Amino acid sequence: MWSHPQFEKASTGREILEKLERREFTREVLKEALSINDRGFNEALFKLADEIRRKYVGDEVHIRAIIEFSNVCRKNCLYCGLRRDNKNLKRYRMTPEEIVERARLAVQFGAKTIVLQSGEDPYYMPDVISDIVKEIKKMGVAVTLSLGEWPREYYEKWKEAGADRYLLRHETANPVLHRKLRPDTSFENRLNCLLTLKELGYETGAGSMVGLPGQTIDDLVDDLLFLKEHDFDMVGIGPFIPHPDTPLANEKKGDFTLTLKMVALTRILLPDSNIPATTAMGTIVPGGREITLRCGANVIIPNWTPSPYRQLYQLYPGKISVFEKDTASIPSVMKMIELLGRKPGRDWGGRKRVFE
Ligand SMILES: Nc1ncnc2c1ncn2[C@@H]1O[C@H](CSCC[C@H](N)C(=O)O)[C@@H](O)[C@H]1O
Ligand code: SF4
Ligand SMILES: [Cl-]
Ligand SMILES: [Cl-]
Ligand SMILES: [Cl-]
Ligand SMILES: [Cl-]
Ligand SMILES: [Cl-]
Repeated sequence: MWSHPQFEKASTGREILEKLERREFTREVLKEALSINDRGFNEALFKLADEIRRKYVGDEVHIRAIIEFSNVCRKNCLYCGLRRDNKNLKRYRMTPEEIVERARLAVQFGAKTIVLQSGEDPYYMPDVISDIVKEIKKMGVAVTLSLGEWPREYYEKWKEAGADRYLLRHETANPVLHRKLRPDTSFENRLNCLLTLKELGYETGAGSMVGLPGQTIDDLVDDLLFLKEHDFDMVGIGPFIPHPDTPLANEKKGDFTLTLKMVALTRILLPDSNIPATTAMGTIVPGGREITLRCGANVIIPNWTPSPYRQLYQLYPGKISVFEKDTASIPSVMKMIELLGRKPGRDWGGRKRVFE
């Protein structure tokens, strides 16, 4: 028997970067990219993702204005402040007219996509949503829905009503952890919803939380490979942020740098995908969205939920500021985009196929 020394870390890190540049996405390559702690490696990774972003999605940062129109949810996800068992939250629902007129105001402020998001609130489903979608589509914009898991027939009605896109983060690709954290459902059902949405012709978004309790680097690699397998149009990634009124209150928060590396690797894997700089990133680090836009992201989602409801859509602590008026977000993100040397999207910003 003889010795088994490790290789030098800078040279190993350079080899990982070269494998990524050559698009050799083996599990060991992605695991080592996520495991390396050298911040020179990390900076090179971010620069590679930024390069790919520049080449395949360009300089536009697409602005999607989100209206979180109900915080009522029938599910009980262990991470989420809107879980039905959290009785320490005031619940609300917006009327259709409130929603449509708030959307119209976003459109007038220049938003080219309206995102409608809620808890899984049976009040609206399916027909109230359909009517809202039809009204917003008359305004000449894209409509994205983010309403959770519903039957195929609901997704079909919403597509016929004119919805363009659907966001359904897969959360975690580990089926064991998924059921533990989402006790109403399963990864299988989540995936089936995503497959149905794509079959119906939606642009679909998936994505995951980083730093969930029980989640390992190997699980993160599985997330990345899951995203790659499906070639998702959109990928939403953020850190897990513990909420005090949930069973995960005392768990570790997701790490910013690790989540940023997940964004960067997603851009490398999916060069022409639409990848937001999520509000969760801006929650855990001041300026976090701006940083993320330099590390492969190309979308931003200003909060357009109106007072007095916005403060009640408390997925995680720190999500909402009440210091400024509820119309400030769109001009604020436009100023951010200008300062980055970027520009807002010119059109609806649908995912294109320009890589390969
Ligand atoms: N504690 C937390 N930390 C970070 N993100 C969280 C979070 N709780 C919820 N989220 C994120 O918020 C997203 C939107 S929840 C609203 C839409 C729908 N009910 C759905 O579940 O898809 C979730 O996909 C999840 O990734
Ligand atoms: S993550 Fe979505 S489905 Fe789960 S409790 Fe929160 S709002 Fe409901
Ligand atoms: Cl020997
Ligand atoms: Cl969108
Ligand atoms: Cl998102
Ligand atoms: Cl988020
Ligand atoms: Cl915002």
